Amino acid sequence: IVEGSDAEIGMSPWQVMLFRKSPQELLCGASLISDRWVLTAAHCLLYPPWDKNFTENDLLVRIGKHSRTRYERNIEKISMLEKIYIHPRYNWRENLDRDIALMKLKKPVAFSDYIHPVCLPDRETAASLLQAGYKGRVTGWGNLKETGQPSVLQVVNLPIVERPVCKDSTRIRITDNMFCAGYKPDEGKRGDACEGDSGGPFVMKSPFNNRWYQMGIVSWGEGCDRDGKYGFYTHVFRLKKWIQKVIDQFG
Amino acid sequence: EADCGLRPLFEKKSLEDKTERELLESYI
Amino acid sequence: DFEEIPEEYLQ
Ligand SMILES: COc1ccc(S(=O)(=O)N[C@@H](CC(=O)NCc2ccc(C#N)cc2)C(=O)N2CCC[C@H]2C(=O)NCc2cc(Cl)ccc2CN)cc1Cl
Ligand SMILES: *[C@@H]1O[C@H](CO)[C@@H](O)[C@H](O)[C@H]1NC(C)=O
Ligand code: NA
Ligand code: NA
Repeated sequence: IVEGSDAEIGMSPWQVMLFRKSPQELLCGASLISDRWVLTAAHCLLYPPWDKNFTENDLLVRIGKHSRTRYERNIEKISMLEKIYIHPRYNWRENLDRDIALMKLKKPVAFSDYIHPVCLPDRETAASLLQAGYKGRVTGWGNLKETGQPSVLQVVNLPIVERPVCKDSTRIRITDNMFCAGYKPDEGKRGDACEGDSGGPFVMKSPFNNRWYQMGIVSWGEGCDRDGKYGFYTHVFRLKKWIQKVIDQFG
Repeated sequence: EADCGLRPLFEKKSLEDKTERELLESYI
Repeated sequence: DFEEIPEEYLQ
């Protein structure tokens, strides 16, 4: 996260760290959506241009974390993966269209003060909140700058951007399955996700029921926090039919 | 689940985090 | 660099 701040304890209890077994290292962010299911970006697991194609046994998920590097004894819980599901129409070739994946844990995780699931939006909440100017929150342990790394979880609040502005910021073909967020050059304030924040949640707090909803997944950006560029997020609601199909069929 | 999106250390205790008001204020 | 995690999780 670029130009963010340290998270408060328990501020994002759905935050998950995707952790490589060997060598032991951060792979990505992710989020907890139930006691058995974790949501992330497909490119965290499958990205052929970089020779990335992880299998279940390659990975761990660490839940309830705050420190990036410490083993947080008595607080974090570490889980093995039963199965990975990647969206069948995930477009890693062109533009990361449908950049979404689910991971089923081998065993349910116990909720605590530091571990708790985020809500997924229904159609109405998506329609109400996914509007230009409305702000969401992005969290992660990724790089602090494009070109170092944080001691603890970072947080930044960012406004959703008008679709035509998103489109005009890039040569990449944008789709309805993405939205973009970030400040404009003229707005002064700044901030963005960066490398290592991939797969983490873009969340919004509903003013209707005071619950946090995951509206986006950290997907891509041309660099990090560049003027005139924006961060692009997987549109969780647009892909929810797939999410529900996977959970209903395999869980 | 029934309890999704309500944080034990915040919503469940009626405590606010330091910047959530920024989000609320943007929801015009 | 990361603090080592309990071996039980690597098994
Ligand atoms: C297959 O689809 C893509 C393939 C590449 C790129 S990209 O080159 O623009 N960004 C890529 C890689 C990158 O940043 N190259 C360094 C770079 C520096 C300057 C410019 C300019 N002008 C362009 C690229 C990226 O974000 N990728 C490639 C695969 C994973 C994803 C990623 O890093 N996501 C994390 C992320 C997420 C968000 Cl929301 C914001 C920033 C970032 C970090 N760039 C976008 C798409 Cl949609
Ligand atoms: C990635 O890994 C799987 C299984 O190891 C393999 O079958 C597949 O062909 C690879 N490439 C993909 C899914 O694009
Ligand atoms: Na364009
Ligand atoms: Na920018």
